[PDB]
Amino acid sequence: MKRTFQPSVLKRNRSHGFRARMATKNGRQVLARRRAKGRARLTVSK
Amino acid sequence: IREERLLKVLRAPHVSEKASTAMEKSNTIVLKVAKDATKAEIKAAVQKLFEVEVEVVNTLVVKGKVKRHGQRIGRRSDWKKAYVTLKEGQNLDFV
Amino acid sequence: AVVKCKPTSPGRRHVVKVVNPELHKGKPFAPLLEKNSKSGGRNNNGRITTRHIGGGHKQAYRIVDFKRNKDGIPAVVERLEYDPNRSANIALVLYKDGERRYILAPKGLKAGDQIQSGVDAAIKPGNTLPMRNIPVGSTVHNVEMKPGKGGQLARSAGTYVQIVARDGAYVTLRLRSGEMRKVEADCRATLGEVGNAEHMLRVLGKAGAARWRGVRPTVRGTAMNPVDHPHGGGEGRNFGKHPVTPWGVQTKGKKTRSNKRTDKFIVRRRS
RNA sequence: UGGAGGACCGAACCGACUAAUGUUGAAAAAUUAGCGGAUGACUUGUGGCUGGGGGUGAAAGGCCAAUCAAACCGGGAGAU
RNA sequence: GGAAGACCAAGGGUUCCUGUCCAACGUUAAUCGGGGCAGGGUGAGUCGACCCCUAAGGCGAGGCCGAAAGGCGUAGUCGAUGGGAAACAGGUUAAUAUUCCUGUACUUGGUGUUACUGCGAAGGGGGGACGGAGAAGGCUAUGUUGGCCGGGCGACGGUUGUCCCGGUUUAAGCGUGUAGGCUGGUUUUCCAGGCAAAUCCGGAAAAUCAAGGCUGAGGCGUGAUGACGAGGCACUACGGUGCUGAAGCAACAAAUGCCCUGCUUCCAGGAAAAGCCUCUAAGCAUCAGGUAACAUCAAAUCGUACCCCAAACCGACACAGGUGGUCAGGUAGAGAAUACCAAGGCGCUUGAGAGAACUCGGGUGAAGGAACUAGGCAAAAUGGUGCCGUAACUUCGGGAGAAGGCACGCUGAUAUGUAGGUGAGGUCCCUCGCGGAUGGAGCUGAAAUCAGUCGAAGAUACCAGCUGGCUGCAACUGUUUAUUAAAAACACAGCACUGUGCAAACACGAAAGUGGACGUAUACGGUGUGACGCCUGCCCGGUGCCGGAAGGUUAAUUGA
Ligand SMILES: [Mg+2]
Ligand SMILES: [Mg+2]
Ligand SMILES: [Mg+2]
Ligand SMILES: [Mg+2]
Ligand SMILES: [Mg+2]
Ligand SMILES: [Mg+2]
Ligand SMILES: [Mg+2]
Ligand SMILES: [Mg+2]
Ligand SMILES: [Mg+2]
Ligand SMILES: [Mg+2]
Ligand SMILES: [Mg+2]
Ligand SMILES: [Mg+2]
Ligand SMILES: [Mg+2]
Ligand SMILES: [Mg+2]
Ligand SMILES: [Mg+2]
Ligand SMILES: [Mg+2]
Ligand SMILES: [Mg+2]
Ligand SMILES: [Mg+2]
Ligand SMILES: [Mg+2]
Ligand SMILES: [Mg+2]
Ligand SMILES: [Mg+2]
Ligand SMILES: [Mg+2]
Ligand SMILES: [Mg+2]
Ligand SMILES: [Mg+2]
Ligand SMILES: [Mg+2]
Ligand SMILES: [Mg+2]
Ligand SMILES: [Mg+2]
Ligand SMILES: [Mg+2]
Ligand SMILES: [Mg+2]
Ligand SMILES: [Mg+2]
Ligand SMILES: [Mg+2]
Ligand SMILES: [Mg+2]
Ligand SMILES: [Mg+2]
Ligand SMILES: [Mg+2]
Ligand SMILES: [Mg+2]
Ligand SMILES: [Mg+2]
Ligand SMILES: [Mg+2]
Ligand SMILES: [Mg+2]
Ligand SMILES: [Mg+2]
Ligand SMILES: [Mg+2]
Ligand SMILES: [Mg+2]
Ligand SMILES: [Mg+2]
Ligand SMILES: [Mg+2]
Ligand SMILES: [Mg+2]
Ligand SMILES: [Mg+2]
Ligand SMILES: [Mg+2]
Ligand SMILES: [Mg+2]
Ligand SMILES: [Mg+2]
Ligand SMILES: [Mg+2]
Ligand SMILES: [Mg+2]
Ligand SMILES: [Mg+2]
Ligand SMILES: [Mg+2]
Ligand SMILES: [Mg+2]
Ligand SMILES: [Mg+2]
Ligand SMILES: [Mg+2]
Ligand SMILES: [Mg+2]
Ligand SMILES: [Mg+2]
Ligand SMILES: [Mg+2]
Ligand SMILES: [Mg+2]
Ligand SMILES: [Mg+2]
Ligand SMILES: [Mg+2]
Ligand SMILES: [Mg+2]
Ligand SMILES: [Mg+2]
Ligand SMILES: [Mg+2]
Ligand SMILES: [Mg+2]
Ligand SMILES: [Mg+2]
Ligand SMILES: [Mg+2]
Ligand SMILES: [Mg+2]
Ligand SMILES: [Mg+2]
Ligand SMILES: [Mg+2]
Ligand SMILES: [Mg+2]
Ligand SMILES: [Mg+2]
Ligand SMILES: [Mg+2]
Ligand SMILES: [Mg+2]
Ligand SMILES: [Mg+2]
Ligand SMILES: [Mg+2]
Ligand SMILES: [Mg+2]
Ligand SMILES: [Mg+2]
Ligand SMILES: [Mg+2]
Ligand SMILES: [Mg+2]
Ligand SMILES: [Mg+2]
Ligand SMILES: [Mg+2]
Ligand SMILES: [Mg+2]
Ligand SMILES: [Mg+2]
Ligand SMILES: [Mg+2]
Ligand SMILES: [Mg+2]
Ligand SMILES: [Mg+2]
Ligand SMILES: [Mg+2]
Ligand SMILES: [Mg+2]
Ligand SMILES: [Mg+2]
Ligand SMILES: [Mg+2]
Ligand SMILES: [Mg+2]
Ligand SMILES: [Mg+2]
Ligand SMILES: [Mg+2]
Ligand SMILES: [Mg+2]
Ligand SMILES: [Mg+2]
Ligand SMILES: [Mg+2]
Repeated sequence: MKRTFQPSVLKRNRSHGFRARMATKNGRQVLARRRAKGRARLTVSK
Repeated sequence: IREERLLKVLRAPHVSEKASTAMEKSNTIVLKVAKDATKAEIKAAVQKLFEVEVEVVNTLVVKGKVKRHGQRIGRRSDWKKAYVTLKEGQNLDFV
Repeated sequence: AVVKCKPTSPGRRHVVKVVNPELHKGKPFAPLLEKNSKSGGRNNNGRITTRHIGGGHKQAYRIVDFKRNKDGIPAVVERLEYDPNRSANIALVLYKDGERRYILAPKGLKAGDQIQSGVDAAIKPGNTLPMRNIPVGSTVHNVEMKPGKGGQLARSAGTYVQIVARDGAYVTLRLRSGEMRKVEADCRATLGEVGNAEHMLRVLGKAGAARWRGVRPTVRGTAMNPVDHPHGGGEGRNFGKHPVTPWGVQTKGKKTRSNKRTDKFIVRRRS
């Protein structure tokens, strides 16, 4: 039936995109944790 | 425009059946150009370097394919293609 | 014209609608209009601070003049309009000099009526003036509580205030709620009453109607679970407690008025 | 003459009343045959808002990512 | 086949097209593929994004607030799902085309000339600019028949005829100004209301004229001696290439598309802002700048393949599920239901036999007809259109499609096709036209009645109510336990209590602030009851709430 993931790009990027993280203290802490674990990509970007 | 930029625009002739077709029938040549060059600069650069008259330059961007080498997934680089219209006037040849 | 409907469908049965034939059919006066957005009864935290609001038809804010401060310049009533923003009707009036303003439409008002505001104005309904110049005992609406602020009291349809006392700087009013309140005599008021007093007669007849008016359903507390309300579940139909608001404060008789500022003004409570 | 309605019959559309099949399914809630609304308290697209001692609830403790009488992830933590 | 077709948006990201290969992948083989490897493929001033403008909402200099982080918000600045300039037909690729080519156009800017000239904004005013329902008149897409043109006399009786098949296509633009809708016009004087200014808007006063302006589908003309065009003639690697090219009209029906953001009506009273038009302030005056015609240049960048009712998106799979917008052929039909077909796409990626029990999905049944069973569960039956007929009870609307019954095919006549619908030719009129009247050829075309005829059966299929009687509860339409409960639960219109005087109670926030509301006691919140009709009796001892301050009692504080 209608499942849980109905994808949208504009949605995806406003919610989790780079800039969206950088907006806030918490977000920059996420990006800190990721850079510390050494991910391939931090956020969802194209 | 500066000439120094110009000589950096045009990478290579594009060779294929479509290419040959337009070159023969419509009097048009096909170029791989630097990803960032524009219709202005390509008009300039052909008119300058091959010294022949350009009518108009149409362009497109080719997304490189995705390949596998030994299980590894690589991505062929993008690039820009330019259809370059010459007026019926000039005749450009292969010696 | 208050009229019942022939019941051609169960919904239509109890409907009483109030048809004022004198109202303007066709668009309002545009330069006097504003944009208005419905809030869903939600504050700047997006929470619902006031339940039971939302949906409703779209409305445009008519800019109504409550200060009536354009003075000593006659104005005549062009037409009566329906205001979705309030109970009462309104009037589109034309001051001699070429300005138009909306006002609250008082009783006895109809197209063609000369009115005016200022200290000097004649006493007839739809005229405004500071209240020390008003005959004691007279009936008025659109009353200010502070000089120059604009009207606040008795803006609803059919409402009005009776002026029962003049003493020094303070006139005493009998408010529509039945409560005697002092207001400084320098506050302008407007003669007569608010019209469309039959507003209160009209019956909706069907839930849908209330839902057009921007009113969403109301869940009886004692229907909910004990977690959601103090009134709480029970087995079948069970009450057991004294009635309270959802936040636990006692309702049905508890006085919640507390101000010590405004006290010196209030003579006596309504009863 | 006129064209009111949470009006009527009825497809798309919305829904889920019964029956059977399915129950290591074609499907982690469906199918087939019938059933209710279908100009409205309707339905649906795109975007936004409300965040867990909270939301939201035409109120079933329902709903918040197939997890809800207090979500999820990391920590206290090798809780006991 | 209102899709299992065609086109998009989303989402995917090369799956597109060619060659080549068959291990793995594909529920079997696979020489095939959406699999592997290599190559090719996406061409824009006018289609989108960008860009200009704002909605909700977000961020937010100063600012207010807050232990810190931070919260709120002003000027701003972002944010489309909305408003903002302009391109069409044909031809072409193995794969793009409104982009390439042929033709024919269009818009906005820059410079230039020339003629004329009061131009200037973040300010002013208009415009942009807005609901539901309804009605029906004008049309067009489109279709059917006829004329026309090309071909056909046909595997079997009959077919040179009232016979058969196929075609009968043509756009934006530009000129024209029609069915319709809206609105009096023009000139002069005054007024300061439009935050300052105004010659513009609004207001007042005369003067004068009756047609004036605005809007507008479609038609007609051009576009077009052009294109497309059944086919035929040449060559062909048999895949195609080249040449040539008939007719290309008329009547009728007709949208849910357009006129129409219109018109009529209702109440629940129906976005904002910029481009756009005009008024002027600071200003600048032979400069500048504006208006028109011709010339001239520019129009950047990004998306463009393919899939989108799905084997490519969301479901772990090539998954019987889920996904918004657009187009809408024929005969029958009220119809976008249904049945059969067209354009077009498919045969659902294991078959081959056999023809047991049993299970699934169906079809049929003697005699009986609920005797079954928790229960007529399921099945059967009803089923359409017109006409006739219809009860208790009723809130006078209903109940009611109550119930029940009758005709229903074909052929002929009334009429070689009627009533209607459309309306040619002609004649007359004209303020001469896309005009008016007359006019009735052609074309279309119900319904009925009478006479005949076939069958067991004519609403022959698909399609398409089971009905009636008594009673519980709930007034009613709605809403609900996504995934065992749709109800008698919830809501409900209404009723009552009570709170609240506006800096409202209340609610969210340590606070600022916000909602309540740009509302104001005919308002707003809370609780209960739940249409309508009849009514709502007793009790203040208990808990609660409201009023009272006399006494008795009592906290910090002060310290005899
Ligand atoms: Mg070009
Ligand atoms: Mg491009
Ligand atoms: Mg690379
Ligand atoms: Mg806000
Ligand atoms: Mg309320
Ligand atoms: Mg309101
Ligand atoms: Mg209520
Ligand atoms: Mg309950
Ligand atoms: Mg809760
Ligand atoms: Mg409690
Ligand atoms: Mg209960
Ligand atoms: Mg009980
Ligand atoms: Mg849905
Ligand atoms: Mg549901
Ligand atoms: Mg079904
Ligand atoms: Mg149905
Ligand atoms: Mg019904
Ligand atoms: Mg129905
Ligand atoms: Mg909506
Ligand atoms: Mg709900
Ligand atoms: Mg869940
Ligand atoms: Mg919790
Ligand atoms: Mg808890
Ligand atoms: Mg510990
Ligand atoms: Mg342990
Ligand atoms: Mg221990
Ligand atoms: Mg069908
Ligand atoms: Mg979507
Ligand atoms: Mg894409
Ligand atoms: Mg691949
Ligand atoms: Mg392929
Ligand atoms: Mg291949
Ligand atoms: Mg295999
Ligand atoms: Mg095999
Ligand atoms: Mg093999
Ligand atoms: Mg492949
Ligand atoms: Mg465009
Ligand atoms: Mg804003
Ligand atoms: Mg700051
Ligand atoms: Mg902020
Ligand atoms: Mg912006
Ligand atoms: Mg954007
Ligand atoms: Mg858009
Ligand atoms: Mg746009
Ligand atoms: Mg293609
Ligand atoms: Mg403006
Ligand atoms: Mg609009
Ligand atoms: Mg209207
Ligand atoms: Mg036609
Ligand atoms: Mg012949
Ligand atoms: Mg006209
Ligand atoms: Mg040909
Ligand atoms: Mg439609
Ligand atoms: Mg439509
Ligand atoms: Mg393309
Ligand atoms: Mg395409
Ligand atoms: Mg779909
Ligand atoms: Mg499809
Ligand atoms: Mg899939
Ligand atoms: Mg398959
Ligand atoms: Mg599928
Ligand atoms: Mg759907
Ligand atoms: Mg059809
Ligand atoms: Mg028909
Ligand atoms: Mg078929
Ligand atoms: Mg076929
Ligand atoms: Mg297909
Ligand atoms: Mg069987
Ligand atoms: Mg049977
Ligand atoms: Mg039998
Ligand atoms: Mg029998
Ligand atoms: Mg019997
Ligand atoms: Mg037995
Ligand atoms: Mg029995
Ligand atoms: Mg049954
Ligand atoms: Mg049956
Ligand atoms: Mg009955
Ligand atoms: Mg005949
Ligand atoms: Mg005939
Ligand atoms: Mg006739
Ligand atoms: Mg006639
Ligand atoms: Mg017989
Ligand atoms: Mg018979
Ligand atoms: Mg009983
Ligand atoms: Mg009910
Ligand atoms: Mg009752
Ligand atoms: Mg119901
Ligand atoms: Mg359930
Ligand atoms: Mg159920
Ligand atoms: Mg507080
Ligand atoms: Mg406060
Ligand atoms: Mg507000
Ligand atoms: Mg109240
Ligand atoms: Mg109840
Ligand atoms: Mg007591
Ligand atoms: Mg007592
Ligand atoms: Mg007390």
